[PDB]
Amino acid sequence: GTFNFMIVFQAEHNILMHPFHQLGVAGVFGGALFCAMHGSLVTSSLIRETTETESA
Amino acid sequence: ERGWFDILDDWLKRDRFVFVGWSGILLFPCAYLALGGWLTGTTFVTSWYTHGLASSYLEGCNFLTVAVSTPANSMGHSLLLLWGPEAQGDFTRWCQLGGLWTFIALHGAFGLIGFMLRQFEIARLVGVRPYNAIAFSAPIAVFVSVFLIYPLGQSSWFFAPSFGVAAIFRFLLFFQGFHNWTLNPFHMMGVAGVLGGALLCAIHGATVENTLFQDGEGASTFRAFNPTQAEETYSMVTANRFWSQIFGIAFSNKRWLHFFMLFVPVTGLWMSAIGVVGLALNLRSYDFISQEIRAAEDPEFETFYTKNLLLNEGIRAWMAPQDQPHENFVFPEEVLPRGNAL
Amino acid sequence: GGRIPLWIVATVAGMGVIVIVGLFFYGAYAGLGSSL
Amino acid sequence: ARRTWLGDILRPLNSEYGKVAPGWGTTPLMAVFMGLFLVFLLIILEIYNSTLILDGVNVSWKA
Amino acid sequence: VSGSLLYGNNIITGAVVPSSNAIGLHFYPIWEAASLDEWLYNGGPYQLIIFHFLLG
Amino acid sequence: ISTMAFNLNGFNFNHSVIDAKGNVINTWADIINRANLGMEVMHERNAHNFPLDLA
Amino acid sequence: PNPNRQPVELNRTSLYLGLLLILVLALLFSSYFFN
Amino acid sequence: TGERPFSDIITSVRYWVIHSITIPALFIAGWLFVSTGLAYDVFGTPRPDSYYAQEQRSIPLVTDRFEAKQQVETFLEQL
Amino acid sequence: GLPWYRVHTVLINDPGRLIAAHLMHTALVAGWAGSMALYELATFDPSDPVLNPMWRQGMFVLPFMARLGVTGSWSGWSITGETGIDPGFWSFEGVALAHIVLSGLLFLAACWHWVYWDLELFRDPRTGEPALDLPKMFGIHLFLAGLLCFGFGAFHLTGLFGPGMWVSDPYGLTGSVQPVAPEWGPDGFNPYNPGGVVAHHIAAGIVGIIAGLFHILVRPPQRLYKALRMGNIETVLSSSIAAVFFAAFVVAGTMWYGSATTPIELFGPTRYQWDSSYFQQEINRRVQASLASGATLEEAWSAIPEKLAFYDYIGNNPAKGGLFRTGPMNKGDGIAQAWKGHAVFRNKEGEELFVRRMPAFFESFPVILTDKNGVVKADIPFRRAESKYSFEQQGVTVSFYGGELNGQTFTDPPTVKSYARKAIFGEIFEFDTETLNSDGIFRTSPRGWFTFAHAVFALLFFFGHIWHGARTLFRDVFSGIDPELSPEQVEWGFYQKVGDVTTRR
Amino acid sequence: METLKITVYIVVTFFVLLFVFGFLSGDPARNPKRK
Amino acid sequence: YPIFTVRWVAVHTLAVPTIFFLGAIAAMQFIQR
Amino acid sequence: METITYVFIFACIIALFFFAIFFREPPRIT
Amino acid sequence: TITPSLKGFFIGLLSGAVVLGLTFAVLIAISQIDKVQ
Ligand code: CLA
Ligand code: CLA
Ligand code: CLA
Ligand code: CLA
Ligand code: CLA
Ligand SMILES: CCCCCCCCCCCCCCCC(=O)OC[C@H](COP(=O)(O)OC[C@@H](O)CO)OC(=O)CCCCCCCCCCCCCCC
Ligand SMILES: CC1=C(/C=C/C(C)=C/C=C/C(C)=C/C=C/C=C(C)/C=C/C=C(C)/C=C/C2=C(C)C[C@@H](O)CC2(C)C)C(C)(C)CCC1
Ligand SMILES: CC1=C(/C=C/C(C)=C/C=C/C(C)=C/C=C/C=C(C)/C=C/C=C(C)/C=C/C2=C(C)CCCC2(C)C)C(C)(C)CCC1
Ligand SMILES: CCCCCCCCCCCCO[C@@H]1O[C@H](CO)[C@@H](O[C@H]2O[C@H](CO)[C@@H](O)[C@H](O)[C@H]2O)[C@H](O)[C@H]1O
Ligand SMILES: CCCCCCCS[C@@H]1O[C@H](CO)[C@@H](O)[C@H](O)[C@H]1O
Ligand code: OEX
Ligand SMILES: [Ca+2]
Ligand SMILES: [Cl-]
Ligand SMILES: [Cl-]
Ligand SMILES: [Fe+2]
Ligand SMILES: [Mg+2]
Repeated sequence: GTFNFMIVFQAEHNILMHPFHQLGVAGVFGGALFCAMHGSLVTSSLIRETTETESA
Repeated sequence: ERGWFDILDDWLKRDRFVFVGWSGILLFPCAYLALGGWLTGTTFVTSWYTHGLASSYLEGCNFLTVAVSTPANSMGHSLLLLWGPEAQGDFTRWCQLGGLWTFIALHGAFGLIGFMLRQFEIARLVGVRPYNAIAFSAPIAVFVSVFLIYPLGQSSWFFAPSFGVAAIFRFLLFFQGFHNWTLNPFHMMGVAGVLGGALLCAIHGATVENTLFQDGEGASTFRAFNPTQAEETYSMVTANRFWSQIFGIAFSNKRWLHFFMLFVPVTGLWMSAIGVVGLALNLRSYDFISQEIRAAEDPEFETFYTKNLLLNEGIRAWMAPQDQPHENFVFPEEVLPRGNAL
Repeated sequence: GGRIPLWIVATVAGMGVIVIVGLFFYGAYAGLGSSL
Repeated sequence: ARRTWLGDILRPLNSEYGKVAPGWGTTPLMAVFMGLFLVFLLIILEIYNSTLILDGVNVSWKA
Repeated sequence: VSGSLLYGNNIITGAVVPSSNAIGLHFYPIWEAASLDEWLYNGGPYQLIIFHFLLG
Repeated sequence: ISTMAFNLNGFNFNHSVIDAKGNVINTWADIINRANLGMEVMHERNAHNFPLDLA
Repeated sequence: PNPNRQPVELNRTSLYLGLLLILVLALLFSSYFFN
Repeated sequence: TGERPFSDIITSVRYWVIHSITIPALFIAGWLFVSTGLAYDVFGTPRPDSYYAQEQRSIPLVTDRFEAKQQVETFLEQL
Repeated sequence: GLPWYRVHTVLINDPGRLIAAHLMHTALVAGWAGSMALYELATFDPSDPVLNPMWRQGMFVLPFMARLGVTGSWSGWSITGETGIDPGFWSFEGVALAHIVLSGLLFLAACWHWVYWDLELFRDPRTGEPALDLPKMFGIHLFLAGLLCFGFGAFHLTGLFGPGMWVSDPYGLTGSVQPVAPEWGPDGFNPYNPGGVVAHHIAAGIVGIIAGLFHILVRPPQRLYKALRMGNIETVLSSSIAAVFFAAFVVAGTMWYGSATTPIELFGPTRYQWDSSYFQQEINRRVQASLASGATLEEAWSAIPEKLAFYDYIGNNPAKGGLFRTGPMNKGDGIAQAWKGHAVFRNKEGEELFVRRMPAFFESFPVILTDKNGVVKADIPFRRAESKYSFEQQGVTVSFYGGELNGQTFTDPPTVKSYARKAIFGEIFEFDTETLNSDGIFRTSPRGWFTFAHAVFALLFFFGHIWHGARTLFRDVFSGIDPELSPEQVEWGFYQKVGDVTTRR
Repeated sequence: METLKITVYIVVTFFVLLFVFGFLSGDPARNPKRK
Repeated sequence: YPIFTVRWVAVHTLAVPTIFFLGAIAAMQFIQR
Repeated sequence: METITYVFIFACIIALFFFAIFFREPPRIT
Repeated sequence: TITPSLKGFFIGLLSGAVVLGLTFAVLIAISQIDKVQ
C-alpha cells in the first residue's frame, strides 16, 4: 500500500523534482551517513579497558 | 630516516592543511578527474548521439537536469578509453560517444579505493582502530553494485545510472517499473538501515543535547565543553531513565550505542547492494506466484500488490520508446495500456 | 595581511554569489531552456 | 608436545619462524613481476572487452 | 480491495485499506454505519486507526 | 508532502529545451515525464470518467 | 588438557537482540518463501 | 599545522591586487569560450540549428560500436 | 567469555585444531559435492539432451562433472544421449561415491588432529610457543599448486593421460568431451579458445613450480615481513580472502558472458545470445541456403535442428527469472516436448509479417507485427474503440513450416493471436506443463544461479578482506587505543610528520 | 449504534476531563528543582 | 610563511577552473535558439 | 498455514517486546 | 601485426608510464629538497 501511494504520488506531483523532497533525501541519506560516521568515530576511539578476548 | 623511500614517506605524511599520504597519490588525481569530468560534461557535453538527449548547461539544461549520460547501448560494456578503438584518440568523438561516463565511473571507482586507503592510513598514523574505513565499505558496495555490477549484468553501460539529478530519478522509476524494486526484501533492509540510521542520528544528537550537564553559566551551552576534559558532557544515567520510561527500553552501554550506530546503516547499504547484484541478472523479486494464480482465476481478487503491477506495466509501455531508443520501439496508440479516460 | 576587513570581503563575495546565481535564474526564463 | 615419526621428518620445514632476509631484500624484483602481472591482466581484460583487438583473435563463440 | 491475511494477503501485500472515496472527508465512526458489515465494506477501520493513532 | 497536498508540485521542465526550428529536444526531465505518464494512465483504472485527474 | 579453550557468553540483552533479529528476518522473508 | 591563515591572506592588499586581475581574466576567458562558439567544437555539442537536418524525422543515434566515430561523422555531414 | 562472533578465534594459537577445523570444513564441502551429485542423479531425466538437457532441470553439479570428462552413468546412458556406453568407475556415481568416502576420511583425520592437537611440530623449537612458518608454508603449498595445475593441463586436458574437456561447435549442437592441444599464440588469451585453457594450466603451472621453489628457498625481506605482519596468521586470511573474491568475480563474469569453460550445453545459453539474436541469425542463414539451393519453404525449415530452434527461445534466456522463482526451468514454461515449427504471419494482402520479440527487460510485452521494413501492420489492441491494426481488421493468418505444425495454416483470429503471443518469445514449442504442475512463469538456469551466488559471495568477501586486513594491521589497538596516547600526536603542528614522535618541533 | 455513540462520548469526555484537570492541578510545581 | 604550498595547489586546481566555468555559464544565459 | 505462520511470528515478536521491557537486565548505576 | 587497437594499447600504456614516472620523479625530487627535522 505504501508503495502504491508513492507511485501515484510521483505521477500526480512529480515529487522527485520537488526540492523539499530533495532536502528530505539529503536529510535521510545524511542522517545515515553521519550515524555511520559518528558511530565509527567514537568506536575507533574507545580507550583500551578490556582483554584481547572480552567484548570492548 | 635513510633511503629515498623513507624520505618520500616523510614528505607524504607531513602534518599539513590537507594530508596527502601514499593513498593520496591514488586518491587525489582520481577524485579530481571524476569531479572535473562531471562538471565538464554537465557544463558542455551533449547526450544527443547516445540517448537523443540534451544534458548540459550549454544546451539549456539546468542543475536538476544536466548529466553525464551513459554511452549508447551499441557500445556494450566497452571501456571506451580515449585511445580505444571507438574514439581512436579523437577527444570530441569520445565526448560524443559517452567517453566521459566510463571516465567518471572508473576514476570515481579508483578515487573511492583511495579514500578508504586514506582512512586506513590516517587511522594507523593517529593510532586509532580503523572503524571509519570499515564503515565506508558500505558506500563502496553501493557504488560498485549499482554503477558497475548492474550494467555489467545488463546489455551494456547504457543501463547504468547516468551522473545527474534527473537522470538518477529516471533510474529510480526504471527500477520500479521494470524490476519492481520496492518489493525486493534486500531493498527493504536497505530502507530500514537508512531510515533507522537517520532515526539513530536524530535521536542520539537530541538525547545528548537534552541531558547535558550545566558546566557553564551561558544560556548558549556550546562553550561549556572542553575537548580534553575527563568527564561525560551529558548524563547517560538520566538519558537511560528517560528512554526506559518513554519507550520501554534504553541504551545503558555507550560503546554498544556507538557500535550500533555504525552497524545499522552500514548493514543496510550492504543489503541493498546484494539486491542490486540480483537485479543485474533480472533476478528480481517481481511477483508473488500465489497472488498471480488466484488473480488469473478470480477476476474479483485485488490487492495493493496487483495494483502496483498495473502501474509498472504503465511505466514500461510509456517510458521505454524514448528511454531505450536503440530498440526502435513503435507502440501504436491502440496498444498502450490505459485505464478509463486518462 | 590585515588591510581589508573580513566583513567587507564577506559582504562583497556574498553579493557576487547572489548576482551570478540571480543571473542563472534569469536565464531559466530566457533563451535556451526557457521552453519558449 | 608429542613427537611423532612424521613430525620429526617435517620439523625442519617448520623451523624458521620469524626469519627475514635483510632490508628490502628482493622487493625490487617483486615489484617488476607485479607491474608485469598488472599489464598481463590489463591485456586479457581488454581482449575480453574488445578494447584490444588482435589479428586472428575472434572473441566470440563463432571462431 | 483485499487487505487482510485471511482474505488472501501476505505480510508484504497486506494492508488496512483507506476509507471509501464516496465518504471523502466525512467523519465515518462506527455509529454512523447501519452495521459493522457496512462499516467494513467502506473502510471504517482505517479512519478509526489513523485518528486514534495521530492523537496518540 | 503537506504542500503538494495543495497541488504545488515538483519542477516541471517538460519540453523546456527547444531547437532552432522549434523541435523539442528531450532531457532527463522528459524521460521522467514518460514514466510518470505510465503511472498516471493506469492508476485506479476504472475510477476516471473525464479527461483530467484533478484530485 | 587444551589451554586454548574459552567459554562462549551471551548476556540477556544479546539474547533479546538476537531473537529480534531472527524473528524479524523470519517475518520479513516468510512471504517470499511462501510466494 | 603551518600555512598562513586564509583570514590573513584574503584581507591582505597584495591578495586583492593579484586577484582583481586573475579572477576577472579567467571569468572573461570562460565567457569567450562560449561566445566564440569554441565550446561547441571542442566538445562536439550541437548548436540550436544542428540537432536535426531541416526535414529529418529521427535522431542521429550511434548504433555501431567500432565505426560509431564514422557514423557521427556521416550524421554530421548531412545537416 | 568469548562473544558468539569470536568463538572460532580459540583456534588462532592452536595449529593442530586449526588443521582439524580445516579438515572438518573440507569434509563438509566434499560431502556436499557427493550428496548433491546423488540428489541430481536421483532427479535427472537423461532421455532427451535436445529439449530436456541438464540445464533445463536445475542441475548444478552435473555440468561440472561433464565439463572435465565425466559424461556417463553406471546405468548405461551418457549426457550426449548414448546408450550401452561403459564409463568405468568414473561415472557420475563413481565421482559421488569417491567424494563421500573422501569426506569420511577427512572427518576421521579431523578427529585425530583435534585430539592430538599438541604436536611438537607445531611448537617453535626455540620458544616452545605455538609457531607456524607462513612464508615457507606458502612456498610449499605454491610448489604443490603449480605441480597440480601443470599436471591438470599437461595430462588431463591434452588427453595425454586423461579424458580432455567439453568442447562444442559455436551453436552448442554437437558438444562432447575431447582432448585439447594448447594454444601458444595470442588466440590463447581469447576466452572462447579452449587451447587457451590448456596452455594456461601448463604455463601457469610451470610459473607456480618456479615461484614455489623461490618462496621455499628465499626468506622475505624484513621490510615486507614487518609491513605485512608475516608472523600473524590473520594476514594470510586477509590476502587469501582477497585472491578468493577476485577469483569469484572472474567466474561470475565468465559464466555470464560465456567462455570455453562455460559451454551452453552444460549451463544453458547466455542472455547476450538473445540480445544479439545469435541463434535466429544462424537459423535464418541455414534457411536462406536451403532455399538458395532449391528447397521448398517446408523443407528448408524442416531441415532446422530442434536443438537450434530451442536456443532461439526466450524461455532459455537466463535473464528471464526471478529471485524466489525456485527450481528447474521446466517448472515454469514446462518440460519441452517438441518444436511446433516456424510460424510465418501474413496479412490479407499476403505480405509477410514479423512479431516484435520480447527483450529480456520486460516481464510482459505487447504483440506488434511489422512488415520487412519495420512498419507496423498489425497488433493486439488494448483499447478497441480506435483500433486500426487488429488481426480481425488486417486479416492476419499464420502458417507453420518445420516442427509439429508443418504445412498447417490458421485463420481463426483467437488462434492466430495465440500463436503471435508465443512468437514474442521467439520459436514456439509444445511443453508438458502437468508432470511438474508448472506455473507458466520463467525461471533462470544454472548459468543465472551460478552467476548470482558468485557475484554476491565475491562482494561479501570484499568486506571479509577489509575486515581481516584491518585486524592484521591494527592488532595492537583491537581492545582500544593507548589509554594515555600523547595529545601532541593527535593535535596539529606539534610534529613535522603525522604520527612520528622524532619529528617534534 | 446509539448506545455505542453515547458510550464512546462518555469515555472520551472522561479522559479529556482528566487531561484538562490534570494540567490545571499545579503542573509547573511538578518538577525536581524550583517549585 | 611560504606561498606555493600543497594547500596552495589544492586551492587553485579547484578555484581556477571554477571561475573559468562560471564565466562560461554566465555567457550561456544570453544564448537564444 | 500461511496466515498462522505470519500471526505466530508476529505474536512471538510482541511477547519478545514485553520481556525486553519488563524483564530486561536492569541497568546498574555502579 | 600491430593492429590499430594494439597501437592504441601501447599509447595508453606509455601515457600511463609517463604520468606515473613523472608523478614519482616530482614527488621524490620534492621530498629530497624539503627534508623533515
Ligand atoms: C593515480 C592516478 C591515475 C589512475 C590510477 C588512472 C586510471 C585510469 N585512467 Mg586516468 N589520468 C590521470 C591519473 C590516473 N588515471 C592523470 C594525472 C591524467 C591527466 C594526464 C589522466 C587522464 C586520463 C585520460 C584522458 C584517460 C584516463 C583513463 C584512465 C583509465 C585507463 C588507464 C590505462 O589503461 O592505463 C594504461 C597504463 C598503465 C596502467 C600504466 C602501467 C604502469 C606499470 C606499472 C608500468 C608499465 C610501464 C611500461 C612497461 C613501460 C612503457 C612500455 C614500453 C616498453 C612499450 C583508468 C581508470 C582513460 C579512461 O578513463 O577511459 C574511459 C582515459 O581515456 N586518464
Ligand atoms: C576499496 C578497495 C580496497 C581497500 C581500501 C583495501 C585495503 C587493504 N588491502 Mg586490499 N585489495 C583490493 C581492494 C582494497 N583493499 C582489491 C580489489 C585487491 C585485488 C584482489 C586487493 C588485494 C590485496 C592483497 C593481496 C592485500 C591487500 C592488503 C590491504 C591492506 C593494506 C593496503 C594495501 O595493500 O592496498 C593495496 C592497494 C590497493 C587496493 C589500491 C590499488 C591501486 C591500483 C594498482 C590502481 C590501478 C590502475 C589501473 C591499472 C587502471 C586500469 C583500469 C582498467 C579498468 C582500464 C588494506 C586492508 C594487504 C593486507 O591485507 O595486509 C595485512 C594484502 O596482503 N589487498
Ligand atoms: C523511504 C524511501 C526510500 C529510502 C530510505 C531508500 C534508500 C535507499 N535506496 Mg531506494 N528507492 C525508493 C525509496 C527509498 N530508497 C523507491 C520508492 C524506489 C523506486 C523503486 C527506489 C529506487 C532505488 C534504486 C534504483 C536504488 C535505490 C538505492 C537505495 C540505497 C541508496 C544508498 C545510498 O546512499 O547510495 C548513494 C551512493 C553511494 C552511497 C555510492 C558512493 C558515493 C560516494 C561516496 C560519493 C562521493 C561524492 C563526492 C565527494 C563528490 C561530491 C560532488 C557533488 C558536486 C555532487 C538506500 C538503501 C540504491 C541501491 O540499492 O544501491 C545498492 C539504488 O541503486 N533505491
Ligand atoms: C553456489 C551455491 C548454489 C547455486 C548457485 C545453486 C543452484 C541451484 N540449485 Mg542448489 N544447493 C546448494 C547451493 C547452490 N545451488 C546448497 C549449499 C544446497 C544444500 C542446501 C543445495 C541443494 C539444492 C536442492 C535440494 C535443489 C537445488 C536446486 C538448484 C537450482 C535452483 C536454485 C533455486 O531455486 O534457488 C532459489 C534460491 C533462493 C530462493 C535464495 C535466495 C537468497 C536468500 C534469500 C538469501 C537469504 C538472505 C538473508 C536472510 C540475509 C540476512 C543477513 C542479515 C544481517 C540481514 C539451481 C541450479 C533445485 C533443483 O532444481 O535441483 C535439481 C533443487 O531441487 N539445490
Ligand atoms: C575463508 C573465509 C573466512 C574465514 C576462515 C574467517 C574466519 C574468521 N572470521 Mg571472518 N569474514 C569473512 C571470511 C572469513 N572469516 C567474510 C566473507 C566476512 C564478511 C561476511 C567476514 C566478516 C567477519 C566479521 C565481522 C568477524 C569475522 C570474525 C572471524 C573470526 C571468528 C569467526 C567466528 O567465531 O564466527 C562465529 C560464527 C557463528 C557462530 C555463526 C555465523 C553464522 C553466519 C552468519 C551464517 C551461517 C553460515 C553458513 C551455515 C555457512 C555457509 C557459508 C559459506 C558458504 C560462505 C575468524 C578468524 C570475527 C573476528 O574478527 O573476531 C575477533 C568478526 O567479528 N569475520
Ligand atoms: C508507551 C510505551 C511505548 C511502547 C513501545 C514498545 C516498544 C518495543 C521496544 C523494542 C523492544 C525489543 C528490544 C529487544 C532488544 C533489547 O532488549 O535491547 C535492549 C538494548 C539495551 O542496550 P544496552 O546498551 O543496555 O546493551 C548492552 C550491550 O552491550 C549489549 O551487550 O537496547 C538496544 O540495544 C537499543 C537498540 C535496539 C532498539 C531496537 C528497537 C527495535 C524496534 C522493533 C522493530 C521491529 C518491529 C516489528 C513489528 C512487527
Ligand atoms: C609477485 C607477486 C604477485 C604475482 C605476480 C605474478 C604471478 C606475475 C606474473 C606475471 C606475468 C605472467 C606477466 C606476463 C606478462 C605478459 C606480457 C606483458 C606480454 C605482452 C605481449 C605483447 C605486448 C605482445 C604484443 C604483440 C602481439 C599481441 C602480436 C604481434 O604480432 C606483435 C606484438 C609482439 C607486439 C601477486 C599475486 C600479484 C602478489 C604480490 C607479489
Ligand atoms: C574531464 C577531462 C579532463 C579533466 C578536466 C577537469 C579536471 C576539469 C575541472 C573542472 C572544474 C573543477 C570546474 C568547476 C566548476 C564549478 C562550478 C561550475 C561551480 C558552480 C557553483 C555554484 C553555482 C554555487 C552554487 C551554490 C551552492 C553549491 C550552495 C550555496 C548557494 C549556491 C546556490 C551559490 C582531462 C583534461 C584530464 C582529460 C580529458 C577529460
Ligand atoms: C472542558 C474543560 C473544563 C473547563 C474547566 C476550566 C475552568 C477553570 C477551572 C479552575 C478551577 C480548578 O482549579 C484547580 O483545580 C485543581 C482541582 O480542584 C486544584 O487542586 C490541585 O492543587 C494542587 C496544585 O498545586 C495539586 O498539587 C493537587 O494535587 C490538586 O489537589 C488546583 O490547584 C486548582 O488551581
Ligand atoms: C615506487 C614505489 C616502490 C617502493 C618499494 C621499493 C623499495 S626498493 C629499495 O629502496 C632503497 C631506498 O629507500 C634503496 O636503497 C634500495 O637499494 C632498494 O632496494
Ligand atoms: O483516488 Mn487515489 O488517486 Ca488522488 O488523483 Mn484522482 O484521485 Mn484517485 O486518481 Mn489520481
Ligand atoms: Ca497445473
Ligand atoms: Cl492505483
Ligand atoms: Cl472522473
Ligand atoms: Fe555520541
Ligand atoms: Mg536560458
